[PDB]
Amino acid sequence: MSLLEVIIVLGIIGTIAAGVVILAQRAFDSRTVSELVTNTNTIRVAMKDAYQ
Amino acid sequence: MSLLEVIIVLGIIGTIAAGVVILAQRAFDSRTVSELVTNTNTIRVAMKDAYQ
Repeated sequence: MSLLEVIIVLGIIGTIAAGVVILAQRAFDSRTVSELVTNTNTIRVAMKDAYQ
Repeated sequence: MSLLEVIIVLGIIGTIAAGVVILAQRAFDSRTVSELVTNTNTIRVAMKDAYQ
């Protein structure tokens, strides 16, 4: 209702947004790490079976 | 009309002026108290957010 209340609400919203920033970065890191593990294993198998 | 009448009128005017004195002091007190409540809440929120 009051401007001070909406200021507090906007501060809380900004805090949530910063948390979302951190979480998005961590999710990207996890996805890329899993992809790297899988692709390195695939490359290892392919190299073993390709230059025999 | 007569001088006695204007003396009575001036007395009434002075009484009203004194009442205005009291009311102005009370209005200042109320405004400052509300401002203090609001600003103390703002300071509390600001300290909680700033030094986390």
